[PDB]
Amino acid sequence: AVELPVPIRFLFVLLGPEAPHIDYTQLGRAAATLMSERVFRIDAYMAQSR
Amino acid sequence: GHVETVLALLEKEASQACMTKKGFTPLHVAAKYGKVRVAELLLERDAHPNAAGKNGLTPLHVAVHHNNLDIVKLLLPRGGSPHSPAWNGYTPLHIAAKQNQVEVARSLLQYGGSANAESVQGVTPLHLAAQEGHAEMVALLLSKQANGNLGNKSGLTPLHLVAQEGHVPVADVLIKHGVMVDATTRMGYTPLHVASHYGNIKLVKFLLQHQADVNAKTKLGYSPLHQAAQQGHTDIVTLLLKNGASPNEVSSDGTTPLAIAKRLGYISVTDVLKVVTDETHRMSFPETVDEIL
Amino acid sequence: PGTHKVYVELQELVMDEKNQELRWMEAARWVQLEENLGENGAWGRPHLSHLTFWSLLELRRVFTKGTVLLDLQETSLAGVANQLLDRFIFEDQIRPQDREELLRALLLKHSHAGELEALGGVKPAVLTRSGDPSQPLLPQHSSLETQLFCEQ
Repeated sequence: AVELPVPIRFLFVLLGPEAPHIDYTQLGRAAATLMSERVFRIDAYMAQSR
Repeated sequence: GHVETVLALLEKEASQACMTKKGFTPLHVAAKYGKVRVAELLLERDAHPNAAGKNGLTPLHVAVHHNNLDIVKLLLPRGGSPHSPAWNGYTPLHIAAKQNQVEVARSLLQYGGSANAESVQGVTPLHLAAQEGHAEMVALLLSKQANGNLGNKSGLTPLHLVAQEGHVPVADVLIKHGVMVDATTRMGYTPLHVASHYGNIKLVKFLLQHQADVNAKTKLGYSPLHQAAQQGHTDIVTLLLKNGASPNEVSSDGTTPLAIAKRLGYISVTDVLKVVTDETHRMSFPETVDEIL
Repeated sequence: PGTHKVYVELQELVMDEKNQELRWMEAARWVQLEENLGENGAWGRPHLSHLTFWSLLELRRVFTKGTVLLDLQETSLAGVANQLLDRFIFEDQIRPQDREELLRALLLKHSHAGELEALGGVKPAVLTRSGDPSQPLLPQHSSLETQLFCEQ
């Protein structure tokens, strides 16, 4: 899925129907920005539950 | 492994007490190369199972070191002692615990091997098993009266050696046994100090989940957060701050976890510790084990 | 043979205060006269061996049903322990489930007075079905010979 020679660790899958106030491009941007945050990155690496 | 040649030589007054330059009897050579028929024939006719040279290595030492279970299972009933120390004080159970030879260790323990036998620097087989990350070996030793709270000459516990290398499953076994999480060395280093020093964030999380002192100080006043900042581990710095680390406590040397970051020029550690630290040449190193056989 | 004099050593299965680990520590020695080992690790003055009535009674009781391995062709304690534990079983003195623990205990480290200072001391112990040391349940009696010959 990634053309880069960087290995994949995390997968984010956000699928759904068309609903008001739901922009899936913006939802993916929010998920990616959260993944890029330092504290959430470390916490996701050390997470053992949801 | 020429049994007939060995028998013919022995009938003509071949001396098994002859030793090589390394210090090996013919029983040593059989134990090194796994020749169980030769070792059986030598031990049958006047062979000392606990013969050693200048290094103090016995045939049991070289059988365990080369992982010859059949030689180990043959030397033990005939006199191969589990309590034979090498030059560095290592027993045959020291070598098995380091090399993850569980079946050899069970035979060594069954014939009276001691899991708390100490090297010249206070290192036990539990120290070597925990440092090498052998969870099954540690559990075996801990069921044979191994002391998980015992420290070496520098006070390092098996949990300290787990912290240096970073094996979560071994620390799980040790903590379930009853090992003190906040054990201190001679200079006051806790396993949280060592895990933060060596960049093992998974064990830092494990230790903090088991009530480790995030603001513990050594005799020189160094926090687990000064070790992470001194060694440049930005993610340990983040995880320690989020678990209650203080960015303003100072050490006896007069440094704060940030001044140290600025001193060795760690931009990432300085950037994170700069946000949490308010406005206002000695390096701390945990003790280590230099033992090797 | 013999008939002149011998050296007899008595060792008791105990646990140390350092690691709480079972081991063998010598308690007394005999060269025609008994010397007992103190808590500090120094032997007491030699004395003529006096015995208790219960000790001789129970020694006779266990000797009448004892396992005598005579002219045994072994040269190491491991082989001697193996042979005796096998005869204990052949004569219904110890069940076969006890062999592993008894061989582990009999072949433990046989420490002496020189190693007593390195350990934290010696206290009485009892072997358990596993092989973990256990603090005796009956009221432990302090040694008479230690009291009257080693407190110096």
